[PDB]
Amino acid sequence: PQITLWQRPLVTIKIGGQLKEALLDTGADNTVLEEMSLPGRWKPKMIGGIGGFIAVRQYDQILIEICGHKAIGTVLVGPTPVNIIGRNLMTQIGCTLNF
Amino acid sequence: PQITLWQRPLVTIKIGGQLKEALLDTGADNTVLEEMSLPGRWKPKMIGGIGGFIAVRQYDQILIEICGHKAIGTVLVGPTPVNIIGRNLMTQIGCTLNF
Ligand SMILES: Cc1c(O)cccc1C(=O)N[C@@H](CSc1ccccc1)[C@H](O)CN1C[C@H]2CCCC[C@H]2C[C@H]1C(=O)NC(C)(C)C
Repeated sequence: PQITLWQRPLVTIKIGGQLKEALLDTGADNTVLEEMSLPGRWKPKMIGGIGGFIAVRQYDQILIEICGHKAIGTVLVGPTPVNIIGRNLMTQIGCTLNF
Repeated sequence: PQITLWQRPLVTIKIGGQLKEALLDTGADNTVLEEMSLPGRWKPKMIGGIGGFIAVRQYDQILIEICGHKAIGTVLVGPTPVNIIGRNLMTQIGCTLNF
């Protein structure tokens, strides 16, 4: 698909058996989901946004299905107000910016 | 231009006679630049990212050249660690996401 940017680029994701909506976010290095429980061990991480920092849990090698495309990667979980798909996962689904 | 997402999608901008690098940011509704002086009056605005909120100055009808494409729009100025080109200006330069 081509997605124009007149509205937020929200897509449906399936992760750990759950369906969510997530924002395709070229400005995010990382993928950040709201609180959910996930398989494997994790490590603590601080990530900086625009207003300051949040604490997250880093899960590696997590399966995510983004708009019907499977990707495996690092997913951070914590108190973000919107689910964010970052560049780490967009590269895996062949996602480009164009003009 | 096709831009892939293996690295940050940084482009060169010209605004207020100055050259800056800015991130093409599909996850930003608005355009936010580091501290700089700008024409016309402004209004105070609060914007919220990950980590919380920052205070900015909102300037309307500001000319910006993004990767050589002219756009006119709202530019927010304040303590962001990175210049961000948001959707409001991306739409003006014909910028899409694709996969
Ligand atoms: C800049 C901006 C607006 O003008 C309007 C609405 C949101 C935002 C905003 O902060 N957007 C952010 C997503 S986080 C987000 C939060 C709320 C709603 C939607 C997205 C950016 O797209 C990403 N954003 C761009 C940039 C913001 C300035 C500081 C450094 C990066 C931080 C990076 C970021 O947060 N990365 C994470 C891995 C932590 C997710």
